[PDB]
Amino acid sequence: MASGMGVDENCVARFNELKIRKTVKWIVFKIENTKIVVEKDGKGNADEFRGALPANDCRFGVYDCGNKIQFVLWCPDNAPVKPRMTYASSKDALLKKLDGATAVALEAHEMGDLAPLA
Repeated sequence: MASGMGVDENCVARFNELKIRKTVKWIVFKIENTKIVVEKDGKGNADEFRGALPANDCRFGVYDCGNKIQFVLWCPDNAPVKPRMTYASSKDALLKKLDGATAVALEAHEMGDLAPLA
């Protein structure tokens, strides 16, 4: 839950999901206690990404932007101390696993984040 995360085979499923479609696979990967896994995957667009991302917990999603992979996550108001902390020192692993995932990512907790849903 801090540095040297656990890169699981799922960590790749995300990249292989947006790469195979290159259109929009909206893959939501959730990092567990010293491990990585995927929760969502199978096309859906912001429509599902905005109606799937739980507000009780934090979750990041990848989306082939053509050049880079801008993935943003919202901090849960139920207990951010968990994710806000883990995802903090864990972002490295993910940022490393991804392909071309620049620092354009965003991390903010607000209802307006899923309001426009793109």
